Parts: sequence; structure tokens; C-alpha cells
Amino acid sequence: LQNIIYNPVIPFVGTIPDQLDPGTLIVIRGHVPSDADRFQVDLQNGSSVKPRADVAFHFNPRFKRAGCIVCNTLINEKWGREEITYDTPFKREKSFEIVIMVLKDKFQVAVNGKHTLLYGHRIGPEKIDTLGIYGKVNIHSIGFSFS
Ligand SMILES: CO[C@@H]1O[C@H](CO)[C@H](O)[C@H](O[C@H](C)C(=O)O)[C@H]1O
Repeated sequence: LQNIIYNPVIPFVGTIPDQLDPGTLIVIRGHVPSDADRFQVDLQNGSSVKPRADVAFHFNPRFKRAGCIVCNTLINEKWGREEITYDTPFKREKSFEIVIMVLKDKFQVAVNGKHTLLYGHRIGPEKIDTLGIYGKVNIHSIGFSFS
């Protein structure tokens, strides 16, 4: 793991230090606080707030009832079609490890050592330069492994 960031302040917005070529890993460790409604990891084209930066990959756990993960893409401030994963491995009051692997045609996401979902590229991964983490979550560390 390279360019490791420890105990960032949330919301975190930071520049990904190298290109997201296939085989690249983003490793995020943290825990979900007890009153958590949702949080999100956003892979962004830039960090502009107005107009809001495009989000190539929105990864968004929600914690109401059984919960879900919602994945989507924001282009010119418009959300596309949602892809919802109902079998969530996140729970309130539990620690997690998210590993996002970038492949040629999609992201693959594993949580706590177990494959969770695939998400097909809607924007070219070469446009992504910014990692954003927002909402009710505590991040212990963020690390990269570049191919
Ligand atoms: C129809 O709810 C929207 O769903 C979106 C996901 O497609 C996204 O999760 C939005 O969350 C917040 C408001 C955001 O990051 O803009 C939410 O309001």
C-alpha cells in the first residue's frame, strides 16, 4: 500500500496520486457509527463544488432497515440509472474493509474479504483524479496500490 492517509477528517476530498490503470486497488478501512443513516465513496472528475464535479463511481451504503448499497454516476449534475445491491455486508457499529479494484471494463468491489459487486464504467477511468468520502462514517485509513 502506497500514499496511505490515516485518520482523515470527513468529509474527505483528496487527489488520487496516480492513474487508475487496470489492477489498481483503493483500500479503505473504517467503521460505521451507531447513528449512521448513510455514507458514500465518490470517484470524481475534479473537486469543483459549483458546478458539482462529475462522479464516475458513487458507492453509497444506506442503513435504514435491512439496508442496501446504491451505485450510480453523476454527469453534468444529473444522476443516471441506479444499481442497487440488497445483500449488504455493512452494519452499524461494525468495522469494515472496502477494496475497490479497477478493471478494464468495470470496478469490482469486495467488503471484508468477500466479493460484493461489479459496476460497469460509464465514464472512462482515466478522467478520475479525486477521491471523496462523505456522510456518517469514520475512516481509519485510505491506501492505494498502483499497477
Ligand atoms: C434520489 O436520491 C439520490 O440518490 C442518489 C444516488 O443515485 C444519491 O445517493 C443522492 O445522495 C446525495 C444527495 C448526493 O450525493 O447527491 C440521493 O439524494
